[PDB]
Amino acid sequence: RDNIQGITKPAIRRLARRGGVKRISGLIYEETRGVLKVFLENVIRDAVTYTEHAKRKTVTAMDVVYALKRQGRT
Amino acid sequence: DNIQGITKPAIRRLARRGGVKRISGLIYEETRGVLKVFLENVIRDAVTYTEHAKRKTVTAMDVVYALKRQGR
Amino acid sequence: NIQGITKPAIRRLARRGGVKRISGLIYEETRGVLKVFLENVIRDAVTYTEHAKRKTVTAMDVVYALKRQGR
Amino acid sequence: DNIQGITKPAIRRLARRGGVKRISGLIYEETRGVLKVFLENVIRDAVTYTEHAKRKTVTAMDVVYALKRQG
Amino acid sequence: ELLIRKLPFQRLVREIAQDFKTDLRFQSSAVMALQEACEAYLVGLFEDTNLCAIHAKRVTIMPKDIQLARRIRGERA
Amino acid sequence: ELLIRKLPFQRLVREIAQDFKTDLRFQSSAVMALQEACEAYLVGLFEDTNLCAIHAKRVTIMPKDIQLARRIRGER
Amino acid sequence: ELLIRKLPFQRLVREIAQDFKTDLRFQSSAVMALQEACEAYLVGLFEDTNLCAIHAKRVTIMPKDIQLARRIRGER
Amino acid sequence: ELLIRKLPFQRLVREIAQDFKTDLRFQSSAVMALQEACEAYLVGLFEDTNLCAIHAKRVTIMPKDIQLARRIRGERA
DNA sequence: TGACACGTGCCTGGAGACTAGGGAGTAATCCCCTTGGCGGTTAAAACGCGGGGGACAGCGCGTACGTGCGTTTAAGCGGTGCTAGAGCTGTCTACGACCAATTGAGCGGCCTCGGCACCGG
DNA sequence: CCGGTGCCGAGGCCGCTCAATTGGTCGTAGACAGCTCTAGCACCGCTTAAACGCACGTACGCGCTGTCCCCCGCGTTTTAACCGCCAAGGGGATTACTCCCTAGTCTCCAGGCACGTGTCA
Repeated sequence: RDNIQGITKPAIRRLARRGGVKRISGLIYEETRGVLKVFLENVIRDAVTYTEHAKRKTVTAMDVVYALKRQGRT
Repeated sequence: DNIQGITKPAIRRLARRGGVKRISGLIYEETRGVLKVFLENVIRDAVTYTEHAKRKTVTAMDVVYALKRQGR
Repeated sequence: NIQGITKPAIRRLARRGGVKRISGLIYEETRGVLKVFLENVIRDAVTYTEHAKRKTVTAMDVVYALKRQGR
Repeated sequence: DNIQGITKPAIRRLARRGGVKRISGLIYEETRGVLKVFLENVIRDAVTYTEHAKRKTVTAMDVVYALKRQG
Repeated sequence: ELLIRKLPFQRLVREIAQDFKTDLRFQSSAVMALQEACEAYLVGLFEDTNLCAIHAKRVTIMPKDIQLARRIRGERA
Repeated sequence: ELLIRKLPFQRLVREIAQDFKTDLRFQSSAVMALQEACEAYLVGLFEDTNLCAIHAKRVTIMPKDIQLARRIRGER
Repeated sequence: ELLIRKLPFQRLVREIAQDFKTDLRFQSSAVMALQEACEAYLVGLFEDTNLCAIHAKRVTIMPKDIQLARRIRGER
Repeated sequence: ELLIRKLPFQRLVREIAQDFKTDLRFQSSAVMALQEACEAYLVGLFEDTNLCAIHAKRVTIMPKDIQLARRIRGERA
């Protein structure tokens, strides 16, 4: 199967419960996954750019923090 | 300011190279604004690369990465 | 003062924004919102002026101030 | 001829949704040509992706990847 | 254009500034910049409020819609 | 939704595909995906052509306007 | 504690990275940092969607709520 | 050869850089790289503005031409 | 080996195409004030060379430090099936609230002048 | 050691949108069955959080090398600004055209869906 299916339904439900959501339509889960997938892709793309500038083969914690820092935080 | 160093004959020369035969007086201020914005964006990214490498001298590679990451 | 932002002016802005029907209580609400916005922006503008100590606010200073308030 | 199945009123409706008030008669042939070129290019890439994967069934992901990589 | 009238806007700007601080000088090109920015901000806010109103199966925009827009933008409200 | 009929579009897409490769089949959601993308592309192009037309004195859009829009976009 | 598992999340992150650049090794504190940021983002998105839902006369969240929240946020 | 002088360009570049972080020193090949890229961008923009002007049955370029070119290209204006 | 995909077929109501039509946008033309283009010229910012000097980029190299596969398990979280029960909604009655339209007006703006504040040439 | 601009304050004729008013139409608040679908409970399952063994690629810090960027002297030097004469041109108004949106009538086919047949990972 696909890796996107590894973020299971009960995990997203738990996140929503912590977010104060009481009832969830069945179609929310697939919708949430798409939004999440886009976010991760974008962030990691920047992270690898930083890695290449340092001429390294190991993505470091600092690479990720800078990527997150640069993309608009709101 | 230093934005005024982009003189009128220089912008005219760029326009001549671009095939422009006649140029309105208002072009110059418009061109300057566009140019300034471009510079700001690129340099902002350039300095970010410089800071990541913990160096104090902006390198040619910093600029190339900034330019690459700023699409047309 | 705040009453100089008249009801038909706010209506015109809303028409340009695509609004077809407008509740009567919006106008007073909008005025309050506007006042808060103005106060905040001007506070920063004067801060920049004092840092320069020129005591005359430069038009370019305000544009940068306005830009940084927005983003 | 299958290009003629994209009827004039359908393109007009798309253009109406695009906010145009008046439409020249010569647009239709021009629009058809542009559409044909677009389709050819996209499908050409889609099949290319399919062949690289050594598959015989074009999948939804192949098209999505083709569209993404074509801007 | 669709701009607010200069003199009442200027009077408000001078009045509010007088409350923030005393004896400051404000030039003409400074106020027009502030006014363009203010009207652009208000028009955009009215666009989003309208989108929230239409979302609520209504046609008339309400004050509570504006308050939602300011809440979701992350502004102190 | 979609602004072009399903069956004639499918017939056209399969015909064009036949020249690239022989004996291929397409899924339904794949064709629906292509149509959303195609219609979005054409509507946006029609938006920009209209903007170019409005820039000119004529309110009516012309074939030469589309070619300018596509040239300025960098497609050709 | 984290509300999303570690190993499936890591596998997804590594899969996506494989397409941008081959032969890459991550770091543990890097993936945990990325995961904290991602989960914080989703929790926040879930707050606003819920706020949009409560705004509406309904009581449950809907797909249109997520899409409304993201347009007004200015992300899409 | 370059159509814009190095030193006024360099001074402007340093001024903008000075607001992000102080005490930064620039490299020669870095400024020349920025200048080649900048002039190439402007020359191309001048081509597109001119193409829009000629399209409009005019002879000279207008401010509205620059603003139109940037919107159709995909920049924010 | 099994569930999705392709080729035929009935029938209707929504959709496509042609023709009569007419007026409003499009196209050619002219004046005219507006405004870039060339030229003369001089003075003020610039380019290249070298002293001269040191913070700093880049390379060599040693180390340990986390990276990754591998193996055991086990139990806690995840998928599936049945269920009682909470939840979305269209039009019902009807109620008020903004939209349309008319008028006197008072502040918005232009034309003009006396006068103060101040960093700067 | 004075100054030029720019705002402050005032006076003034015009002038048009705004507050006030009345007439009017439609939209939202509540519900209630019609119909829906979702969390909870019980069974069964499977895979990962751990966890050292094992082998190890390399990130990072210290030291050596050089190296080039900064600052000033400089001089000559080359071109940018200001202004007047010259001529190219954008635009509003006038006049003539033609074709594209409305609308009616004739025609036409896309899909539910039902059936049958086929295939590749």
